[PDB]
Formats: sequence, C-alpha cells, structure tokens
Amino acid sequence: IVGGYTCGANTVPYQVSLNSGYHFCGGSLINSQWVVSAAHCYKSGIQVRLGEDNINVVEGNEQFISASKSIVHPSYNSNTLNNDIMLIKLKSAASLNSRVASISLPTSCASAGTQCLISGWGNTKSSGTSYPDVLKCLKAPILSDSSCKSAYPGQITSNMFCAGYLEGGKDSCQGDSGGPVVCSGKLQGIVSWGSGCAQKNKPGVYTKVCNYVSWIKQTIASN
Ligand SMILES: Cc1ncc(CO)c(CO)c1O
Ligand SMILES: [Ca+2]
Ligand SMILES: [Cl-]
Ligand SMILES: [Cl-]
Repeated sequence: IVGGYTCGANTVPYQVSLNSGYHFCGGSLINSQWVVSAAHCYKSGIQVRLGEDNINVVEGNEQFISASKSIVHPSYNSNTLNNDIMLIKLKSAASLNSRVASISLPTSCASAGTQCLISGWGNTKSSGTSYPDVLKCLKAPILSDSSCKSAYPGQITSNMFCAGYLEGGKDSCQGDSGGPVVCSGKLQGIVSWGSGCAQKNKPGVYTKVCNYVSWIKQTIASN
C-alpha cells in the first residue's frame, strides 16, 4: 500500500498472506476452509498464513495452513487479467476467532462513491521500493466505471472496477495482489493490477467479487 497507514495487529482478521517461502500475495478468508485471491497469484505449494501482522515475526496469533487445492476461475485470462479470481482450500479448517475471521461475500455490487478498505504487505513507495513487515491499510472510494475506462482504455472489463484517487499518491502496489477490497463489511474487491503505483490518473484495478459469488458458493459447496 502506498500512502496508507499501519492497520494495526489483527485489525483486519480476514487478511491472509500467501506464503511460498515468502509472502508473495494477499488473500481473503471467506470461511474456515477457503481463501479468495487473485488468479494471477496462482502457484503451487502455497501455505496460507492467517492471523498475521508482522509477516517476519511470530507474534502469537498466526495459523499456518497448507493449501490442499487451488482453483483458478474457469475463464481467467492471464493476458487481460479478466476474471482475476481464485479460491484456495485449506488442508484443515482455520480456528476462527476475533483475529482470524471470514469476511462476508456481497449480496450486491458496490457503487462508485462507496468507501472501502484495501490492505496488504505490498510495496509502500510509488517510486523506489520498500516492503513493510506489518499490514498496511488504505481507505479508498470505488471510482465510476466511466473514469476507470478513461484511465485505462481498452482494458477495463465488466469484471473490474477502479478504486483510489485520480490525483495519485494513494494506491495498492506490488505484493498487495489477491488481497482484500472490503466495502461495508463485504468483500467487493480483489487487488488485481495497476499501471505502477499511486500514479496520477492510474488508480488500482480490482476484481469485481459480486460477479463471482454464484461461482464461489457453487464451488465451495462441491470441493
Ligand atoms: C497496483 C499494483 N501494481 C502491481 C501489482 C503486481 O501484482 C499489484 C498487485 O500485486 C498491484 O496492486
Ligand atoms: Ca507474524
Ligand atoms: Cl459510468
Ligand atoms: Cl473502452
């Protein structure tokens, strides 16, 4: 997160770190056995780390659980990042608590104007590179579909929304990928992509989770 704040230990109990020897992506716990992330975060031998603040220190609220199964969306296009969503089953259920907790799925899509919390261990600088150990937060509004398409011509499908500030300065960034965009207690977004970080007229692009609920529910019901 660029130009955000330190969330605070466990203040976002649904944030997970995807770990393959190292944090490489964010994720969101949606029940005791499943995480939602970005498809472009797919790789094998993932361990899900829940209850994390400092990802480089064991501080006492962690649960480390290996992924048993990953499922990229059937229609994921790695080239356009269309349908950038993925579900990961945990090898055992997480012990759900105040600091480790699922975030609800949307019943409807959110609108332009809605305030949302984006979070992740990604790079904190818009130029140059600095990775935080503790989780970083950003409050950002969903931007209109027309301004999103205008910022990114020929790239914004119906499965993406922009969130952030057109002035720049505040955005998600490298390492936030697959992480939560939570709006009014509901997971509305997954950190998908952007042109750099916090650049003017170049806000973050998010997977529109409301388009995927049916698939998420149907999938978790049979796996
Ligand atoms: C803005 C932005 N830029 C680049 C990346 C690379 O994944 C991400 C997520 O990893 C991101 O959110
Ligand atoms: Ca830790
Ligand atoms: Cl519009
Ligand atoms: Cl267009």
